[PDB]
Amino acid sequence: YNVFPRTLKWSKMNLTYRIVNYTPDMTHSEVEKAFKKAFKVWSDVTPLNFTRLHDGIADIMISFGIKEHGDFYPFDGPSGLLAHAFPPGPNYGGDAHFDDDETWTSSSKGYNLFLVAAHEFGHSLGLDHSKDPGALMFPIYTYSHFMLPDDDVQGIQSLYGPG
Amino acid sequence: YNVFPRTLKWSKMNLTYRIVNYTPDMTHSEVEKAFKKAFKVWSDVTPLNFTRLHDGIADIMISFGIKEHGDFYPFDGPSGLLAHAFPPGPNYGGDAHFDDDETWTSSSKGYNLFLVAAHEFGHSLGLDHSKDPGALMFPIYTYTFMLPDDDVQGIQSLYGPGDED
Ligand SMILES: CNC(=O)[C@@H](NC(=O)c1ccc(-c2ccc(Cl)cc2)o1)C1CCCCC1
Ligand SMILES: [Ca+2]
Ligand SMILES: [Ca+2]
Ligand SMILES: [Ca+2]
Ligand SMILES: [Ca+2]
Ligand SMILES: [Ca+2]
Ligand SMILES: [Ca+2]
Ligand SMILES: [Zn+2]
Ligand SMILES: [Zn+2]
Ligand SMILES: [Zn+2]
Ligand SMILES: [Zn+2]
Repeated sequence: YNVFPRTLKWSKMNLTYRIVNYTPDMTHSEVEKAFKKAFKVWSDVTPLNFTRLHDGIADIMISFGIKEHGDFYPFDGPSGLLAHAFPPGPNYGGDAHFDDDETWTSSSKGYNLFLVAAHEFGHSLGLDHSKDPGALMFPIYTYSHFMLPDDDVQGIQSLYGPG
Repeated sequence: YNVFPRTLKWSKMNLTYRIVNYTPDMTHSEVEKAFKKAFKVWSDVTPLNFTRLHDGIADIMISFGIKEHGDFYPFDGPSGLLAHAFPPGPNYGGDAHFDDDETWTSSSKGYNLFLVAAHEFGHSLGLDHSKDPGALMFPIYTYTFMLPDDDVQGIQSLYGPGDED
């Protein structure tokens, strides 16, 4: 027999990502900075490294879309679903999609892109939702400096080990 | 904290299903019985329970359709692809689609809905195809029921045996 195997973790430490397109709500540089900082959340406590590609295929393809956007997991307009990401694997595996019917910001006016991305990239690296209300990986959004909670540190190091 | 399960499986033992629509080929009662019997194939050898919903959102949505029917796996008219089902997961995960350009039966003619459904539900629960030509999860249709051991071992590797007796 065969079951559907789940790439619990990336079998490689050096991963690439690409920002495929951009939300209207923030400057290109603000978006790039938020995503860079969201990966650094994870790379800071593991041996994982992330390098940005500007074209072609990367392990982690990042994009903004609305409603049905090419994976049959449609978004739902403002509020509700904010973003989703696929667990590690080929093709859509690892990819992160953000609902461009939300208002994204570098601040508190709408949804903080950095924080949601940080959460999403946790899914891209193999983490599930946490039960701990204080965990970044908790399924509920809440809003200058960010410290990865111990619950998330333990979860990700259980997959990849410490840096 | 939680890491993604090693294998694609449902994290709860109580699952729901919904028959969204019906083939022209069989009565509602015939279709209902075939699907009920197909779920029992798997509930009998695990701790899984399946409850039917008449509407709303179920874990396993069952529908008949033809050609393009709302996913990346369009059917192809009579013959060829008969049906497919998505592995455990959010939204369409678990869902099972039957090509309504086929002839569905409760006999040995055409395609026996019960047998194709039991196979599809194996996919809905996290089984891929087997290389064992006697397995229910073997990828080619043949008409015959007792769940083969290759499939029992497969499904129990995921969910355990439930009550062994
Ligand atoms: C006659 N058509 C088929 O057998 C095609 N089968 C299916 O689409 C399909 C879905 C369910 C099954 C199936 C497989 C084995 C058993 Cl014991 C019962 C049902 O098969 C298959 C044929 C090989 C190429 C892929 C599609
Ligand atoms: Ca990818
Ligand atoms: Ca939304
Ligand atoms: Ca927007
Ligand atoms: Ca067909
Ligand atoms: Ca479903
Ligand atoms: Ca038909
Ligand atoms: Zn998406
Ligand atoms: Zn999440
Ligand atoms: Zn389909
Ligand atoms: Zn199959």
